[PDB]
Amino acid sequence: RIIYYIQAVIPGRAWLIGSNGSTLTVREGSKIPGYGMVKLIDSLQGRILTSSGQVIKFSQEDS
Amino acid sequence: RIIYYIQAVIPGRAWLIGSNGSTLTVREGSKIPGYGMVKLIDSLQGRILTSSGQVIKFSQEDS
Amino acid sequence: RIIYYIQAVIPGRAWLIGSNGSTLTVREGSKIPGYGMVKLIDSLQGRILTSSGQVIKFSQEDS
Amino acid sequence: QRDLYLSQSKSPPCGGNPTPEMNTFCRTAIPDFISTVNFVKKQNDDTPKD
Amino acid sequence: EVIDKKAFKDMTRNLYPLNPEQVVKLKQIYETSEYAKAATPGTPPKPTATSQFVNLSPGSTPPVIRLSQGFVSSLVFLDSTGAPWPIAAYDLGDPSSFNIQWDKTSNTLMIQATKLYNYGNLAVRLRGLNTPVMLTLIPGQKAVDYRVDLRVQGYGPNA
Amino acid sequence: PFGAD
Amino acid sequence: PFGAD
Amino acid sequence: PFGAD
Amino acid sequence: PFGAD
Amino acid sequence: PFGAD
Amino acid sequence: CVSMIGGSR
Amino acid sequence: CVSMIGGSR
Amino acid sequence: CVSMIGGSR
Amino acid sequence: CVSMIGGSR
Amino acid sequence: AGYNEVQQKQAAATLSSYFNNLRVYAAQTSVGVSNLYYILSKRLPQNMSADQ
Amino acid sequence: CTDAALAALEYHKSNA
Amino acid sequence: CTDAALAALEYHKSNA
Amino acid sequence: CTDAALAALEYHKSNA
Amino acid sequence: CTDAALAALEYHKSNA
Amino acid sequence: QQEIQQRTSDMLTAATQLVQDWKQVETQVYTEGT
Amino acid sequence: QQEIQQRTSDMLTAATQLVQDWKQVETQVYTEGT
Amino acid sequence: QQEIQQRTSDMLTAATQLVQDWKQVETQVYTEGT
Amino acid sequence: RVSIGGTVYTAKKYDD
Amino acid sequence: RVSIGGTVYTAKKYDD
Amino acid sequence: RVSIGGTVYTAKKYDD
Amino acid sequence: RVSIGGTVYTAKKYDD
Repeated sequence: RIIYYIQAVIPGRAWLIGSNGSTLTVREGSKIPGYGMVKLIDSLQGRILTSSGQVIKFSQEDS
Repeated sequence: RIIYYIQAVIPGRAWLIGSNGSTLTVREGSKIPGYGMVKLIDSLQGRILTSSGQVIKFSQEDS
Repeated sequence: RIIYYIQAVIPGRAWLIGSNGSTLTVREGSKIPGYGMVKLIDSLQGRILTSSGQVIKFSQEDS
Repeated sequence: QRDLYLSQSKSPPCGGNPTPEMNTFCRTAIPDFISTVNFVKKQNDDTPKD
Repeated sequence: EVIDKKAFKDMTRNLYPLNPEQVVKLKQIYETSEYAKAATPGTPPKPTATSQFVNLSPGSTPPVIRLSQGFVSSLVFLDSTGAPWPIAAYDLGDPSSFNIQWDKTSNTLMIQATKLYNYGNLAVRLRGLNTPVMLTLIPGQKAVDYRVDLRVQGYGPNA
Repeated sequence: PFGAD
Repeated sequence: PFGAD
Repeated sequence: PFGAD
Repeated sequence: PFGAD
Repeated sequence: PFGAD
Repeated sequence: CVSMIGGSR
Repeated sequence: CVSMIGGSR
Repeated sequence: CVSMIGGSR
Repeated sequence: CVSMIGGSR
Repeated sequence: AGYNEVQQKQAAATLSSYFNNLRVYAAQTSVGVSNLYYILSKRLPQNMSADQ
Repeated sequence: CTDAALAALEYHKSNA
Repeated sequence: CTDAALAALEYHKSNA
Repeated sequence: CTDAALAALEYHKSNA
Repeated sequence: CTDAALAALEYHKSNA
Repeated sequence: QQEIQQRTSDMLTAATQLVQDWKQVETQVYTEGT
Repeated sequence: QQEIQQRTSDMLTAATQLVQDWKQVETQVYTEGT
Repeated sequence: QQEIQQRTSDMLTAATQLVQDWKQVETQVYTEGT
Repeated sequence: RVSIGGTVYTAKKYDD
Repeated sequence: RVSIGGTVYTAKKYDD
Repeated sequence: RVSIGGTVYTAKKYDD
Repeated sequence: RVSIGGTVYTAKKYDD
């Protein structure tokens, strides 16, 4: 599938960058292709829980 | 049918954009094509409860 | 027949616009065509009740 | 003296952001002083009804 | 050394005496309060751009212009052919409740109702007309005459 | 102040 | 102060 | 203030 | 002040 | 304040 | 004649 | 007619 | 809706 | 996570 | 209205002489500021051609 | 509401 | 939630 | 960490 | 030095 | 018994306020076009 | 029983400034382009 | 019983200035290009 | 409810 | 809850 | 934890 | 030792 990494995150919105170069913005509840819908957005640790158990983190080579 | 998603809401009026691009503003009691009449406008939640039971929310790609 | 809608209302005079484009102004007591004579003007709700039981409101489009 | 103030209400001390005490004295009138003074009633007040 | 941590507990108490939970609490009460103010009570007036024909025959009622407190309403003046009709001048009746602005050449007057409920009347002396056009102006109505086409009975310098 | 506002 | 916010 | 920061 | 106002 | 400095 | 804002049910 | 921000559940 | 700054384990 | 100038041996 | 004429004209004279002192003062200043502003104004640029 | 208005109106026009 | 606001609305529109 | 966040979130969504 | 630092690190990681 | 006079001072102080707002009649203004 | 009057005084100080802000309306502006 | 009132005073002075930092809005600027 | 002449006449109790 | 007539109309207890 | 409605909803005890 | 969350987490006793 397509891999997203949280480009930058604040309480509420979180802007994401994917492996296709696509950019997106997500809130507490928002649909993501493949990942499902976001359950939570922790800006403190740069982490997002989505429904599929998949965990969105800052990309390794930028964090 | 034609799905209209909310563009803006305050206590009272609510400005709505359709699937055909038509724009409208609505109050407590007004006739909307299809959904019937607005029953209540919940402003901070960005919600409209109509007579036909259909709930009008902000567009997912807009909220 | 010709349906008149409310054009604006304040305590006393009420200005009114119909399907023929004619504009009129009405007080507590006046002969208004078709509906007979106006029993009262309720300004804070935007209503005109007349003798014939017919009730004049702001049009659905302009309210 | 109250008449003197109220003849100039457009000007202080009865106008122009007056202090609330002066404002109150501008509002209130002067009661009759002789009528309030009565000794039989206050005498009854001092003595117990018993 | 217990003194150091006891003092510092008292310190995270007093220098930042609104802990982060309480800071966000105060943020939300402030937000809810100003929103509760900003909410216009009842439904607000509906923004409606209307078109009306001005008849200057005797016995006709003057056109009605609906305002809203703090909002701009643009009256444009057109003749029977729909072309712009420039304004020669105007006179504000009760300028204490309405403020009109208008560049000296155009045919458009924009109006704000400065107070909320006071209604008045407004005269506009037009370019080619001998009888001017007078309109009643009422604010606080269930709608705003958001921009109004005035189809004056006459013919202007543009045909 | 009426209820049909 | 709603819960569906 | 969590322990996975 | 009359009633036929 | 370490000892491997 | 009626002042409706002077209304009371 | 409802100013729901004065709301209580 | 969650402000984890007001968070507590 | 660890600031070891906040270090105690 | 509980007034009279003695201190009426008295205080009238006092305030009026006060403002009179103000205006004579102000005229004497206007003299000096007028010459200073003329010295300043001999040295300001002026536009000679009407067309900019 | 309105019925109070009719009652008050007729009571006014009944008493001069 | 919405039931409280709607109930308040009907009770307001029922009591003039 | 997160578990308190989910618990408080569902508690706020359940108690409106 | 290092071992005390890692012990404090794991203590902070385990206690959220 | 004195509450009526206290609200008397308040109610007059407000009523005079409304009435001299009422006596306010501004002058009308004209803008002559270019 | 002093609580009611104390808190009402705080209410006057608040509500007066609120109504004073809501009385405020400012004049619109007109920016004429070049 | 005095701790409650002293601490209410400390963070009422706090909350006032937090609100003041919230009420400020600093206007944007326009820099225009040569 | 009060008219324009000065006299006050009111309805007693009327609901809608 | 408060209406626009100035009189107060509130619901009693409703949750979702 | 606190919501945006102004009413405080918190979890009890949750460790990760 | 003190973490970033503000809660103090320390080791007890260690040496090298």
